[PDB]
Amino acid sequence: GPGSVRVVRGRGLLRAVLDRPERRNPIDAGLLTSLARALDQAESDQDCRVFVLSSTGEDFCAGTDLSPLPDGAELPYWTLLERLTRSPLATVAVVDGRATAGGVGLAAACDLVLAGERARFRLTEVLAGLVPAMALPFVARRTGEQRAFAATLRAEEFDAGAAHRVGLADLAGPRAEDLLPPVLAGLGRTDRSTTAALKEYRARLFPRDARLGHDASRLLIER
Amino acid sequence: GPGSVRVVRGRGLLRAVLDRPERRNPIDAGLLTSLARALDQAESDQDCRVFVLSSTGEDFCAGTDLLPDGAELPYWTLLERLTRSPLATVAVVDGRATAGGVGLAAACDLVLAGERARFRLTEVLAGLVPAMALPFVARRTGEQRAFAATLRAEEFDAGAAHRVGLADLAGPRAEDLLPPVLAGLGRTDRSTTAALKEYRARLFPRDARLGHDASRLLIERFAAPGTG
Amino acid sequence: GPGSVRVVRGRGLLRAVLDRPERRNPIDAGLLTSLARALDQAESDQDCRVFVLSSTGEDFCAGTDLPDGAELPYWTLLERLTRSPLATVAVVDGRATAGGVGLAAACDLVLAGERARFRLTEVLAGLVPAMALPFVARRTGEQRAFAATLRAEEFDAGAAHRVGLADLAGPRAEDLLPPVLAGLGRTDRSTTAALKEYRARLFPRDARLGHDASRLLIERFAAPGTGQLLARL
Ligand SMILES: [Cl-]
Ligand SMILES: [Cl-]
Ligand SMILES: [Cl-]
Repeated sequence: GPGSVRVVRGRGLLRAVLDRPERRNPIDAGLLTSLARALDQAESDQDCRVFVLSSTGEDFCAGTDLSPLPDGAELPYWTLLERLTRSPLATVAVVDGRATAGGVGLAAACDLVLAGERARFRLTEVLAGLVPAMALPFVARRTGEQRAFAATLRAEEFDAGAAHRVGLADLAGPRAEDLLPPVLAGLGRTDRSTTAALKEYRARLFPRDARLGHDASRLLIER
Repeated sequence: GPGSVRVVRGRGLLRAVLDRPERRNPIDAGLLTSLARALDQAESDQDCRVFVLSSTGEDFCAGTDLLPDGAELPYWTLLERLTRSPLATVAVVDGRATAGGVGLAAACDLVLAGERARFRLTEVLAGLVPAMALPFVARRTGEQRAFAATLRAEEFDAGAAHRVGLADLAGPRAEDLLPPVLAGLGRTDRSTTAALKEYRARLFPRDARLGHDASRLLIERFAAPGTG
Repeated sequence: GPGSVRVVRGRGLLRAVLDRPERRNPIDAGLLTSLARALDQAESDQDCRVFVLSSTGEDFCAGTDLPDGAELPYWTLLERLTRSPLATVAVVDGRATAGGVGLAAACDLVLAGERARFRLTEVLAGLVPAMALPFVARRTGEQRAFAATLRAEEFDAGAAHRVGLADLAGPRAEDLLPPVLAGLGRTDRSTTAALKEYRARLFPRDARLGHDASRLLIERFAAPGTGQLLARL
């Protein structure tokens, strides 16, 4: 039926829209492949400055679609989250629905998270006997270690205001999509060279160790 | 009475109660040994999932009434155990936590704070650096608020503690916040909680020399002339 | 002509006043040298316990108008404000722009009055504020420091207090100082210096960061795009 992701080109921007609302926009190999290709297309256009991740229906992203790992290897979900943090593009998540489990990590790995009245964020992994090890670093770099780990242990649900007050969302309002035009106007005041250097410097100051992607991937598989 | 800790066994849980309300529940070698033994008892029971630290009277814990290379003081070893235990560790704070009493709560996975909860590091007023407690406070509040609160001997009520991350939950009474927290913890298991706490240590580690360095800094400032 | 810094001595304290209000208190080689000399003077006096950085007019500090391992003077000064045995206190009752934000953020305590504004404007000129960012992020956390940089976000006193950029906020930063000094009088220079040393033990900056941060600012000023964005401003 419909492809996992619909791509829309704009002025200096590429939008990837999660486009399976009837399945609650879950993460399958197809979604991860399509989002990577979309970021590749955006990065391959030297005039592109911004990558916008948005969605459809009641669910922004519901996490793994349930319908051995070599020493040193990492799973594709980890790789995609690291790319959203390391892209020369400004990455912007427009959250106007429920982000559940791996869907939280997907939003959190973006440079800016915009949350509307329908936004909800909840890591449900401990209820399935899992540690959300791949998502956690991307949440903890926003919320700090205590709120990320306590929210995991409690499967805490954040609405838009709660997400904004803990740093999981950068901006909050009635509708995330209506927050986007002023964000794009502001990003148009800088350039891709500058945004790239800024995100590379964030990795210099707040690095993730070389073994973490493997260790996080292995912990998710081991359980 | 003289017994620093009373142990209450429960359904999938062990409670350690600081049980010297008239002495204001001070930290002495006896309290630290009794808490370590209670955590040993809880961990040895394979059906135990939760360790609850609670107290009595106006004071949750008033702290202490005022080294070989590589060695760590028992206070350091106990706080590190509360962060690394396979049990979910829960502090129920319905009174004043002062000096080392702050670190004892802060080292727990979840801090519940009631209307009478207060948190204050008073060490700089005695010429001390609270070096052993600070890593467990900063892992909750972040570095700036931990260090600024230490320099200013800042007092936090339950609301202020909740806003800065020192408390995870706040309400009229910390003990009344416990039943829903335990119901929530029942949806996971000890295997998962242990793995989550081990991953927190993987992602946000304390280096292997820190317990010794922190222990030394407290001992060396008891000795400083300005301190007495 | 005009001295960038006016020094005022008090009991237990030395106050460095940025004293060029009609120039908006800009960062130049002279300001950085003068502040380093003031800090030397303050540290040399064994009865000095507090170094107070305060300013004049509408701007606290408007900001600015490599051999291997070398650090720029701005980096050296910010690091000194974090390593000084003195309690370092920024009194912000005006606009802190660009490098001005890092100068406040490197103090142990930031006091913000109603007129305080903090804004990293560097990305609008094609720059990364690499030397100030570690001193901002050690207060706000990485996400708010980097997002505020990407958006050139302006913080008022309330916003700065909520995110940890300011430790204290009130009507006037200058009037939050006497209660802060009364509190600091309950401890001593020995204890303050040991606490700041322990912050460096718990939350260190690696040995190459100052050089890497200094180099990134020099690289960005040389980017072809930088002159065109300055032209835009
Ligand atoms: Cl995960
Ligand atoms: Cl201590
Ligand atoms: Cl800078």
